[PDB]
Amino acid sequence: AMNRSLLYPRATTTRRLIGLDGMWRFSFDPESKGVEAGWALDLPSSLSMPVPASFCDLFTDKASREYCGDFWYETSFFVPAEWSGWDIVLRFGSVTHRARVFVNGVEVAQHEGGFLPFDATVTNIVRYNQFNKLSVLANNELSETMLPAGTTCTLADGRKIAAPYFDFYNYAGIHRPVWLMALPKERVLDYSTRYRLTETGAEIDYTVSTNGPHPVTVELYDGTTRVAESSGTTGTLVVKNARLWNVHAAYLYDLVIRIHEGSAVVDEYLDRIGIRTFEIRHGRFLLNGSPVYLRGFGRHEDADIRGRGLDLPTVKRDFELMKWIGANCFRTSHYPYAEEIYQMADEEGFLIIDEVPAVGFMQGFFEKETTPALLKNHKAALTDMIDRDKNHPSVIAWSLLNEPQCTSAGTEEYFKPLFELARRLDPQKRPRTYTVLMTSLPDTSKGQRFADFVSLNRYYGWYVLGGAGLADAEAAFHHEMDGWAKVLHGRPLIFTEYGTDNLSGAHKLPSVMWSAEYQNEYLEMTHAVFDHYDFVQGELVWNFADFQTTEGILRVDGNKKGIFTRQRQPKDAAYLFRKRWTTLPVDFKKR
Amino acid sequence: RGFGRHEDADIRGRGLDLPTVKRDFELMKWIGANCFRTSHYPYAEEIYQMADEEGFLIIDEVPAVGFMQGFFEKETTPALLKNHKAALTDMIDRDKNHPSVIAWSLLNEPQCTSAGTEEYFKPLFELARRLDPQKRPRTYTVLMTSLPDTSKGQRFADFVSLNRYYGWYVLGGAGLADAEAAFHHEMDGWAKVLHGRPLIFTEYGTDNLSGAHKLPSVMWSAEYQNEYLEMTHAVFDHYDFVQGELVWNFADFQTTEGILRVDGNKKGIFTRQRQPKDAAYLFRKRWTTLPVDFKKR
Amino acid sequence: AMNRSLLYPRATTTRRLIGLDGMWRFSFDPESKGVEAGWALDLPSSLSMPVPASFCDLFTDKASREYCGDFWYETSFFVPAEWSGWDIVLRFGSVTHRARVFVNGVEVAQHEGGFLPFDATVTNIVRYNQFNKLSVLANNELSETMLPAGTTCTLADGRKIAAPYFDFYNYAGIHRPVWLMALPKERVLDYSTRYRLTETGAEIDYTVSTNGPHPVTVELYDGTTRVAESSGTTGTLVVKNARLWNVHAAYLYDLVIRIHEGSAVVDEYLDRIGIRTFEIRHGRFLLNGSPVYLRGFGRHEDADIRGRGLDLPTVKRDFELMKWIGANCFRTSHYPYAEEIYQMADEEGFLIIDEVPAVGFMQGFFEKETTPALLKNHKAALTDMIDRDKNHPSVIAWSLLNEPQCTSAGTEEYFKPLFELARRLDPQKRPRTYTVLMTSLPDTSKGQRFADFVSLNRYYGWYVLGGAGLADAEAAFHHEMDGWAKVLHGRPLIFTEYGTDNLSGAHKLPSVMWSAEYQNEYLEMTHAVFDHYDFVQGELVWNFADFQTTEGILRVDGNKKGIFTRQRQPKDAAYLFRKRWTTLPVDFKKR
Ligand SMILES: [Mg+2]
Ligand SMILES: [Mg+2]
Ligand SMILES: [Mg+2]
Ligand SMILES: [Mg+2]
Repeated sequence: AMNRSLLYPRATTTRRLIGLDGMWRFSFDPESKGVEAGWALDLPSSLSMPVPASFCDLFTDKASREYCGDFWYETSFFVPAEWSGWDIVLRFGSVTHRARVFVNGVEVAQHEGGFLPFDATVTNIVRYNQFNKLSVLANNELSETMLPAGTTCTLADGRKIAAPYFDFYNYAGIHRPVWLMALPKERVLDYSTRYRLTETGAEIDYTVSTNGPHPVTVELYDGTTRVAESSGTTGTLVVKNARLWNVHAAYLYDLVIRIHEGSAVVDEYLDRIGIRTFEIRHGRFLLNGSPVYLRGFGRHEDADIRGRGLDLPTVKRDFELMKWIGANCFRTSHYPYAEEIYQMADEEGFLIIDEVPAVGFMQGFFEKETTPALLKNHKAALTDMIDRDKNHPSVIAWSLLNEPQCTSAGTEEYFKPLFELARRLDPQKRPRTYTVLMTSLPDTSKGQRFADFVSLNRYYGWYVLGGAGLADAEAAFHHEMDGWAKVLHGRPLIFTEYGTDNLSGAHKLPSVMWSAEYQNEYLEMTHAVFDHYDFVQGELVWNFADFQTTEGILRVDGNKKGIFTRQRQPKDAAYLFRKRWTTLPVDFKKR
Repeated sequence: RGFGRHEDADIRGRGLDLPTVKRDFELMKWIGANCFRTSHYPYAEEIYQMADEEGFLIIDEVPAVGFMQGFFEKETTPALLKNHKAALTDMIDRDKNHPSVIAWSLLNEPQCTSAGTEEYFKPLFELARRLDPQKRPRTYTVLMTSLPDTSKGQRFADFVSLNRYYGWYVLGGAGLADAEAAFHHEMDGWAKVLHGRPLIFTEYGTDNLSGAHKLPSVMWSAEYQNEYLEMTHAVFDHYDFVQGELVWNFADFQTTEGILRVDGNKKGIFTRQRQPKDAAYLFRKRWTTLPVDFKKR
Repeated sequence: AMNRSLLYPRATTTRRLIGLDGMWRFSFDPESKGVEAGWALDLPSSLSMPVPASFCDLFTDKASREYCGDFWYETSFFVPAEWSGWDIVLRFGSVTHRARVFVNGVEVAQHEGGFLPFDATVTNIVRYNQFNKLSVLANNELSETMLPAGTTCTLADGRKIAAPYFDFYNYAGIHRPVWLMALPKERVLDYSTRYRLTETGAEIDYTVSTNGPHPVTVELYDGTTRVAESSGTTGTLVVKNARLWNVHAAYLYDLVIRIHEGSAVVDEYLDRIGIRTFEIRHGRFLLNGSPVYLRGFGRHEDADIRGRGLDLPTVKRDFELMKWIGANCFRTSHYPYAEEIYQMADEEGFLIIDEVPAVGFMQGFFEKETTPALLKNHKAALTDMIDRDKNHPSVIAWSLLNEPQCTSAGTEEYFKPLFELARRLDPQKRPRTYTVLMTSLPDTSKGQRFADFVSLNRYYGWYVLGGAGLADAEAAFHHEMDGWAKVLHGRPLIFTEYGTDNLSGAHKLPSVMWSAEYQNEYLEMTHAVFDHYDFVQGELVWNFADFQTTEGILRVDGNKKGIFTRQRQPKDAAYLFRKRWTTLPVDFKKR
């Protein structure tokens, strides 16, 4: 509340850190009776459930996989006697979609939104040198006032079912690491950085926010050598001969933030930062003053068995694959990802477009009576995403919506405060975008004028004019691009989705839609369109890997537009992209 | 019990291939089928000759498919009817002496709610009666949008043939029990309009790829297909007037390109290379267990 | 050393516990220069590596996947000031295959064997309220004196390659959770339990081993109710109306072991135990005095991406699948598994045959000059496995070797002390077995007479007499079984391997080897043989899931005898087993 902080939890001189991941207890609550019946004190019946994971794909029955409603997680944690006098705080990386947290039966936090972190202060609720009960009442129902948007339906037997307005499966559960922290009562809550390159090195302007009056120092280490230091909650770190963070050539420095009372250290926060500038100038993405042509993926937090659960082996493999294929960029479609993925991007020198879960916004959608409530949740998600992610060198842009009905009346009243908030929140003033639906054209989109660069999701040759008529698709595509050329007025345009479903091993000569041949033919046509226009400055293909969707006749066990399989092996299209992306120079498409 | 078929195989399109024909009959004997429909066109004579020798029942179908203002109000309808009459005449003249041929299907999924349906159907069903010395029963297959109370064509049929996809095209997915209740709802309507006539199913099924397994099921998996078939057959088995099940389709076959078609149609009980999918074992156990005179009336 | 303890690490009244899993640093050391060059103080170059995982399948290049030799893991851990006076101990669930551990550059532990835990005491090496460097020098080379056995070879360019004598891939790395512990200097090191059923309940005879003189109490809780208590390092817990642990009907009690100095608690250990008896009598496996026909799997610690890394979501899914299919039993082929898998078996009521990595033992193998060294490592592994696992209610038997060349001269001299050790180590005197190679026949096996029950790995109809001649395989199989009937003398026999490689979706009518049809035909024939003989008391099929092997023309991307795919979905054979295993009564095969 007053001590809100989205800093990644750290063990430091002054902070203790204990992970609570593991096997928890779990119970569905179909009659929504748990609070009144006393389930926060003990679950009457339960089953074992690993945390972090989505719960859905662990079961063998469909009613549990598709369960929609209230469900409970429960575990126990020990608070050492020697933590007395510290603040005792629980961190949830995320709980999907909303959560009420109880410790020893007393409610200590509430959170809305399934993809961003929140804390629960339990200093005066825990018993010291004893075990404590942690109960989480979570809910995964969908509505038109949340991110992501959808509805729920009732089946014949009375079970609730989720009905998303979005393509991906409604995975819920506790997807990210949970932490038990001991923190000084006076502590760092936040910090910000801005970067500037100079003739002899670089400068970092910083702020630090603490919840108290005691002085702050900030130091920057390159290994064991201190390269900069500064007193005060605001200041500048001067880094002579700064080693800059670059695409596929990351360099990170160690940041030490301390609060002092006299000669004692009252709090210490530790992080790693990269020295880099990023901005649009002259219709180009400039990284450290040099243009970068973006190439990479829309992704998902999705894998076999675990749903959206964080899995560091999968994360490592995914980066090894993105390095192998020559990607330099990905978008966090369609929700902020676990912090650990950005940390790895920070180390591997990957560029991230950070996206809030504003997907499914499709009378027009923005005329609904419920729009003010939706906007409130959208602003909160945006605020939390930018506060959590603003110091990652990898994060270079914000995507504020995915495929909204931006031809709807009321679009401008909705977009204007959102894009203003994104400008205000970001000390680095990184470019803002949103991805454009196929039904929003250059001349009808009410939202495109707000974007600092335009992001298109286009499927000319799949959803539109697919099949034997690939050349009709190409001409329709060129037709629309001529429109975008007229409305862009210098702005870069990138593609954030395109591709075709194709199964590993489906070969046909000549091609049919769903075959490897068709995908390769579609990609070659699509890239020829891209390459025709000087303003196209990035291609992010849909999707890095096959991922799970709701059931439907259009979805052959989920979405099959992966460049890799869900098991993280290449499909034939991975070799097309590898040759292209490693052949295109980093500054492809002079403007 | 049996199949809607196609004259379709790898490489040759609809070309006649006696080895494929022999294999297909060996498969239909193995699975316990006794019947198939020549969807959606008369087949090569050699297939009827083999049915004659293997003791299979054939519903013989003219290529009156794609008839979907209403379709039967078009100015071009008189010309269409002329070609339809000629095809019907030639089909019945060619096939009338096959012992295997026991029924005529005059249209596949026409828009039989269209105005002008009766003016179109009446002379066709009369011609089929006149042409056949054996006066074998006449049918046509009913589109999913033609309901017991709205179909203008069903009253002409000697037995009703339904193409139904409750749980695939309509109410598919986690909601399989909603599909079952909607299906029972429509069947209660058919019970009211049939007036003693047999009803058979001439299409039903789900696309599923060989080897796609998932627990619990998703549409396109072997599990889903088996779950859908068990639900569907429980509906069939509930009604004394359901006197036949011909599933779609004997084998995976080629369609035009589209996002809905994973290299053609994948509702085959066998692959296009003529090997069983998991559903072939469900049908084999069922069809060889049901007595020949199942469903006393 | 003197404080050796294989107890699972626990947070208690007196013990602190901090997990160290996460992203570590990692470096190959192909020239084996790291110790002399100072890598324990810092790795000169490194890459990020998730722990726990095998390292091999994260990379995109084969030289790294197949790397054989020395490799380094490195991380940092913080020791709080307020841990001063506690013992500071690192626990490694496992390091594969051997490890040298350094803290702040000083060597603090050495361990041989890749599948069992070890500790490193670092009390006097760490800096307090500071960060500390943890470096692990690991090695994955194979030899004929280790478990599992193999050799290494040198390729043309000089790279070492592993050449296993075993089928499974030589996954190495840090496969299991790593822990930082604060423990009282006087503490529980071990405890043992034996169970006895009475007319009014049950009795548990216990021992407790501490490294000091202060008194011990032991308590047993059912929820918040204490149901038994006892003073002394030996004693009996009397549990009136004991709720017994049963197959698919587990019941666990909470065990509290405390050391006291006066009225202060100096140490507390916490565990969960199940009250059950298990023994062979009258040629039957008796669980709580009732016979159980064993059905289930040989398994592997194997999954996509992570190699043998522990993954609790995969573990949960695997148990959900084993419950769905009707299994009641599995063998930990071919090495002890992560403790967490036994803990889940304890909760789901599954029976485990616990197996030491004595695989690849195939002049005869037991005439080699190196046999005394091999036996030494085998005894150590056996000792550690039984000490680690003896208190799991799920663990009901010990498998001492997998497919040794037990026709070799010297077999008896090797087997006799091993089976004697297994008897001595186990307070519960659970039955001992080993799995019999296909070339070891009833009349030629020198080892079978040592087994309390015989375990056969048989492939009649796959490796031997496969194809159109399935009926020749059946008669050869009956022929050998008539031999086993003559040598068993009342002992149960179980099958611990059988099956055929078959790809998901490979259908052929009529069957060919590798098709679903063939697998079903082979299983039906095989089970008809099983069902013919009253002494066959268990079937554990090979294998639960497709798993990775070394490359070869016989291995279509690993081993394809899985009843489930590697992604944990059923193949057609899963439905055959589900119908059979849920139809057979629990006490099938009266004797
Ligand atoms: Mg999506
Ligand atoms: Mg400082
Ligand atoms: Mg093996
Ligand atoms: Mg006690």
